[PDB]
Parts: sequence; C-alpha cells; structure tokens
Amino acid sequence: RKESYSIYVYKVLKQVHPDTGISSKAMGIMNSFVNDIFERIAGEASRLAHYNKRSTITSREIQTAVRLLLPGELAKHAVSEGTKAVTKYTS
Amino acid sequence: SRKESYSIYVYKVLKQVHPDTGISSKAMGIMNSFVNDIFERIAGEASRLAHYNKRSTITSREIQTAVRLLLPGELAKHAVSEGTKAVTKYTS
Amino acid sequence: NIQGITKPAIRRLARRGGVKRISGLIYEETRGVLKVFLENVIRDAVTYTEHAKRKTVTAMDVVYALKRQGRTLYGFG
Amino acid sequence: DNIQGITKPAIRRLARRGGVKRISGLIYEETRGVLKVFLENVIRDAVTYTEHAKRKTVTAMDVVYALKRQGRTLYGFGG
Amino acid sequence: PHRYRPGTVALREIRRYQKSTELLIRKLPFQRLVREIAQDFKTDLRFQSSAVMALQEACEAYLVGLFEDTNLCAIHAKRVTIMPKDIQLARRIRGE
Amino acid sequence: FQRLVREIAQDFKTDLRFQSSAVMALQEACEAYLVGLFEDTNLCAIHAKRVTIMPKDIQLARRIRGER
Amino acid sequence: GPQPISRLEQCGINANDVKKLEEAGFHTVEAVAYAPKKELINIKGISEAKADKILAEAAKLVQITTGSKELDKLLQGGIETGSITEMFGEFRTGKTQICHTLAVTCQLPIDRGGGEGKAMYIDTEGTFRPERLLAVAERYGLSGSDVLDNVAYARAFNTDHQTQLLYQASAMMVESRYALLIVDSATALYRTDYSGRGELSARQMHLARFLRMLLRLADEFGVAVVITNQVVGNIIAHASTTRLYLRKGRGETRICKIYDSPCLPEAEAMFAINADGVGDAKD
DNA sequence: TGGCCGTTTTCGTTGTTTTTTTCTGTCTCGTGCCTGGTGTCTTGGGTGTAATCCCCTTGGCGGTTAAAACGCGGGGGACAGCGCGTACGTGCGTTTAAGCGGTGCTAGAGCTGTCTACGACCAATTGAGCGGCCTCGGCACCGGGATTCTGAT
Repeated sequence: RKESYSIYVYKVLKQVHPDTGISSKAMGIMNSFVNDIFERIAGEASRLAHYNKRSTITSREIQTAVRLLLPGELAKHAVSEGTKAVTKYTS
Repeated sequence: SRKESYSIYVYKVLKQVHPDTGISSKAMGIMNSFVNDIFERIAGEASRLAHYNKRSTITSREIQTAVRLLLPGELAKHAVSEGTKAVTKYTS
Repeated sequence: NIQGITKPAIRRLARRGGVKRISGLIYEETRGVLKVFLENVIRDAVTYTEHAKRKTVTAMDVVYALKRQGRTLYGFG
Repeated sequence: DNIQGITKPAIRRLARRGGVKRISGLIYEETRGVLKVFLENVIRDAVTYTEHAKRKTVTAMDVVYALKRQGRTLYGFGG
Repeated sequence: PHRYRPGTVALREIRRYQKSTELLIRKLPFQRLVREIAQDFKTDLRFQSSAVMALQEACEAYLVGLFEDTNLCAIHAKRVTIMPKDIQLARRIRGE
Repeated sequence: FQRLVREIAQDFKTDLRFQSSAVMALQEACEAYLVGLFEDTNLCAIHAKRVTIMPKDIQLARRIRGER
Repeated sequence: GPQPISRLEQCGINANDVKKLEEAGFHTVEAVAYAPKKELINIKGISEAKADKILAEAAKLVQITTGSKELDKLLQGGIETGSITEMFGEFRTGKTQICHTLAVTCQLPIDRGGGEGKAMYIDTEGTFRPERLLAVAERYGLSGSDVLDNVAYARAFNTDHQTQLLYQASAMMVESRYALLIVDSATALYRTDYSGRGELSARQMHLARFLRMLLRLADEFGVAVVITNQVVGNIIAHASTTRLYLRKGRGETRICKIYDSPCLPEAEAMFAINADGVGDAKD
C-alpha cells in the first residue's frame, strides 16, 4: 500500500525514551528524514560502485558512503553500528 | 587501451557553427566534462521521474520533463524543440 | 494578490529572523523576492504535475520541486 | 608548514582577480586558514575514493568526484 | 500614560516569534497568490490542501532565513535597521 | 602548492602518490574558490563603506554562503 | 612503576596532544601505552596519525588483615596484595564500614597482618567518614591523623571522575607507599551516571577501563583493591579474585559468606561493625 | 597695477599594445583494427486505455473577532561632515627558492586469466506490517495570581 518507517521509528523511540510519545507531524518529519538519508547513502553507494566498474553494492560501499556523507563522530558511530550489525547478522 | 569520448562529435558541431574555428585540447576537455555532466543531470532526473510515477521505463517523455526541470527558460524551450524534432524524424 | 502579503506579516517574519528595526522600503522588496521564490518553485512543481498527467498539484510535487532546488522540506511525504 | 607557501603576494594576486583594491594586513593569515580548510575537505573525500578503489595513487577523477559531491563541479579533467 | 521606548517592544516581538512555530502569513491571501502564479505556468490547475501548506512552510522558512542574513548585513554596516541593499547583498552572496 | 597538497593528503593516508593532473585539478579548484570568495568579501567591505577588505568581511561572506 | 606522560613529549609528540591526553585523563606514558588507537583518536584534537605516533613512541618508552580475626581466617589471613577482591552484599552489610576499617588496617604492620602501606578512599556515595578512620586507627593503635594522612581523599562525582581519580591515585600512589585503594559504591555511579539503557555499553567500557586500572595499581603498588557493589556484577567475577557475600545480623554484627572464590571455598565467617572498628563478632 | 592662486599644457616617462619574425609542439588528418553498434527475431510484461468510485478539492454563507490599516508624536538611528593617525600601497635593493631541464628508478596503476563464492531468480510459506476501530491521557484552551521587566522618577 503506502509505506512508511513509522512503526520502526516508534520502536526506537520506545527504546530510548520508554514513556515518550510523538505527534503525527513529528512522525512525518522522522519519515522524511529516514527517506532522505536512505537516498543520500544509497545514491553515493551507487556512484561508488559505478566509478569502480562494480555491479554489486556491498556493505563496503555503504560504509564508504557513510564516511563521505556523515560528519565526524556521527560517521564513526554509524560505521561502528553498521559493522556490528553485519557481524551479528552473519552468524 | 581504448578510451571513448565525445570529442569528434563536439568537433563536428564546432565545424557546423564555426567552420573556420578550431579548439584547444584543454577546451575540448572542458566540453567533454560539460556533456558528461549534463548527461548525468538529465538521466538522473528522468530516473527519478520514472520512479515517482511507478514506471519501469525511461521514455522520451521523462527526458523532456527532465530537460524542462533542469534548463533555464528559452534554453529549455529550444532544447525541447531539438529533441522533439529528432524523435519524430527518427520515428519516420 | 502580492499586496495581500501584508506589512505586519513581513514584520513578523523579520522578527522571527531576529530583526529589530525595519526600513519602510523593505516590504515591497520582500514582496518581489517572495514572488520570485514562489514562481521558481511552483514552475517546477507544476512540471512534475504535468508529467504525471494530473490537473492537481500534490504535496509531493512541491516537495520534489523544493528538493531539486536544494531546499529540502521535511514533513509532507 | 607548507601552507606558508601560499604567499602574501600570491594571495594579493588572487584578491586582485577577485576585484580587491585594498587589503588589511590580517587578511593573509585568514586566507591561509580558509584555504587549508577547503583543501582538507576536498582532499579527504578524494583520498576516501582512492582508498575505496584500493589504489595508492590519487587520480584526477578522485578529485573531480570529491569536488562534485562538495557542490563545486570542475570541468576539464575527465578522461 | 505608559509608553515603551523604541526597540523594547520590537525585542519583545523577536523573543515571541522566535519562541513559536505558527505560520506568519495569512492563509487565504497566500493561497490566492499561489493560484495566481501557478496559472501563468499551467491552465486548469487544482491544488491539494497540503500542497499549499507545503509551499507556505517553505516560503516562510526561506524568508526568515533571508532576514537572518539580511540582519547580519545590516549589522556589518554598523546599522540596526535592515534596508533593501542588505537583502540584495545577502541574495547576491547566496548566489540568487 | 604541490607540497601543500601532499602534506595534507599524507595526514590522511601515508605514502600516497598523485597523478599530475590531480594536483593541477586541486589548484584550479582552490584558486577559483578563493577568487570567488574575494569577490564576495569585496562586496562586504564595500557594503560597510570601506575599500579595504578585512577578516570580518571574509567571515560574513562565508557565514552567508553557509560555509560557516 | 609509572612513566609520566611528560617523557612522551621528548619523543616528538607535540605538547598540545599531551595536554589533550591529560584533559582526557591520561597522565602517564603507561596511560597512553596500554590503550588501542581509538582511545586517543576520540579525544578532541587528535588525529589517527598523532595516535600512531603516540603508541609507537610509547612502545619505545614502554595478606592484609581485615582486623576481624574470623574474616582473616575466612580469607586465610587477609586480602592478598596485588589482586582485586570484591565483596558483594546487600546495602548496609558493612562494605563501607569494612572499607573504613581496612583503610587503617592496611597501615598495620605486616606482622600484624597489614601491608605497611597507606590507604586510598575514592568515595562516590558520600559515606566517607574521617571519624570512622580515626576510630579504626585508635582501635588498632594507629594514628587517626596519620590514617587521614595515609588516606588521600576525593569524592568521585561521576564515572569519568571515578576513573580519573585513579590516574591521580596512580601518580600519587608512587610518592607514598600504599597498601589499599578504596572505591565505595563503585558500581553506583555507573547506574546513576549511565542511567539510560542505550548507554549501558558505555558504562561497561568505562567500568572495564576502571577495573583494568585497579588491577594495574594492585600489581604495581602491591595494594589491595576494594570495591563495594549495591545490588538493587558478573563482569567483576573474572576481574575479582575473591567474592564475599555480606548480610546483616541484627545489632551491629554482620554475617560474611563466600559466594564465589576460585581458591577460597564457599564458606561463612561472622564479624561485627563496632564504633571503633570492623571487628570480630561478639554475639 | 601688481601679485597671487587655479588650470591646462607638455614633456618626460613608461607601461602596455601592436605589429612583425622565428620557432615549436600540439592539433588536425590518415589508417588499421576491433569491438561496440545496427538489423532481425523472439517473448513477455509494462504501459496505454477504459470504466468506476469515492474523496477531497472547490465553492458559498455567515459571524466574529483578531489582525490589518491608518494617524500621529517623537526619539533614536541613519547619514553626512570632519579630523586624525596609522596601516597599507608603492618603490627599491637583497635574497630565496620556484621553475625548468635531464636523468633513474621503483612503486604501483592497469591489464589479463582463472575460478569460486555470491547474488539474481523462483516457488511455497507465513508472519510482519498496514488499515481500520476504539479509547484515554497529553496537551491545549481558559482563567487568574505571581513574577519579571521596563521606563519614568
């Protein structure tokens, strides 16, 4: 139908602030945010793969794209989480 | 070692618009950069257009709309005229 | 219709922008600026609308126009 | 300390091309800081591309891509 | 009778409107303007409600930011009053 | 300029090499950037009824550009 | 011994980076040395190149009686110097009281079961009482003033301050011979400071570094490492050599149990908390 | 009438444009090849078109109230003028290292070959996620006292 990240945003919200809710407008802004960052990272990864004549986007392209797009500490922590998640997933 | 570029086509156009005029290698490099840049802009916008409208095909319509989005004013009108003429001539 | 964007409204916008004192000539200038902005965005929005073969400009049409003008808007997807 | 290679007369020449007629003494150091930041940012991204490609040589294209993704598209150095 | 000095109420308004988030232009004239401008691009257009609201949020955000830069230009010239030349400098440097 | 580029690049990854045209590309980009910045800076100086550009002019130009 | 970070400056680390390491809380070449690259990089104003230069140049440069006889017998004579001993028990079981007593008994002669060293009390819970130290000192015939003179005291306000005081403790413990390091409510600040749930890994990392420093100080100075834990942790088990379970007997007399020790049996011994002292149980 | 002060001329200077002659390397053309593009045929699925439905956009009425428009007094800020002093432009002698040209070597970019891991694809299953419905609590609106803050004294 019409997809959004709302339920996942809400689960995360419940993780960081168990007794906090969120308005409809604010949720719309969070959805806009997730889609925006998705597009930025996926697009950069696409270009990375193209520049290097590769037909596959792998976690390495995602990671490099993250390093290009995110500033400083955000980049380091994001890289850490992605790596951790892939490691937990693989086994 | 085979490297493709737009140089010969740029040169053919140059001879069309200024028959007795040449062009330096550096300038030709800037022209090649230009063509690749605009290629990327138009193709990318067209891709986005097709995606937004749940179409799996980029057609001349997507190209045209992309041209209208990307190009200023009269430049856009003139470009649209050239593309349309080319597609209709091709179809015949 | 541009004169419908009144002086006190422009003043409120300037206040939110942190402005304490305002020349009388600002208002007309602001209107011109606003018009240009609107025109550009709307020109693109409608283009999207026309590509979709619709007669109704959607929120998404506007969002795409804004995005492609480097003025990304959150909240209307 | 190579940033000092960006000399006072060089900065003056750049300012002249920019249409500047008169220049405060503090401009030069200021300019150096600004330039260094700019350079750092470009080169960082460029090197990132180089590293992604598993190369040890920064190419013209690495720089072009860095500049493009920083909204400073450069013509003339493709191919 | 009481009267506040020039500037006191201005500052009060700055704090007030920087504190809040409500749209500052009236709905109906903005809508009227939007439809007028749109008509010179395409005939027979209709608008989603949220499309007009989107345009207004974008426009007001743009103007507020521009007024921030304009204010910086006025202060740069050792003034506290914004003038058209401040706006024009801001827009030139923005690349507008 | 070449020495500058190599020093800065070396503080990101050691033992890097450069294509000649890469350094030249970097120089073209840098000089174009500085010249444009000096145009805006000059406009800021003139705005303040000065003819001399000062650090605050640079800082205003860059603040409005969104660089700072 | 220690290798104050000053010597790192002669290797050609710039002085600003050494100041950044001290701001982070690294005050010795030992401190920079036994850490991976990422610790120095996360510090403001430190790149990966400076961290590699620091690690390379750093690699170039680099039974105490409890005073309760029953507890001493339970421990086979008292805490082994050079190791961490954890006593986990309910609140008010006497962890703080035992710490105050040990802060003095450590100063007792080795022939009396002491370590003949000064004590260190790092408080996180406000329960530091110089008068309790004076009472224990007069009980065992130690100078109460010298106990406070053999106790350098600072209240750790947070986990970062709790770990940072060990760096001051590490440099300070070199100037005087110590036998005991006290961290009271050691786990309380990791729950009060890191109170969120996403920050649990952060408190675990900070606690891990804190525990490594405690073990390091124990092996360096031959001092006893005593930490008190409120149970409203198993990580300490591998780090702690002897786990003692403490529970209250009514009045001022406390029951001690061993609930894990790889060497000591799970067993119990009875002791009391007396105005003067932590002292044998007298039913 | 004689003596001053202002302007325009000019001559000396001088950078810069112009115009001609030598050279030179880089651009414009050829030719061989090879690989990427064109003709032809196929399937299949995406898009075009037509009907439907419903929702959501447009249009109208009324009131009512808050906001916009307008007038006015005044004060403070924009702006012009002036003085000064100091920082910057200009010029000149010295020195410094950028540039150019040659040479040399080795690291590493780039290409090719091989093969295996890995991702596309496809069918069956099913449970996560979405739409809809309901409810209660966070927030908003109202009102009234407290506190802050501003300006005149």
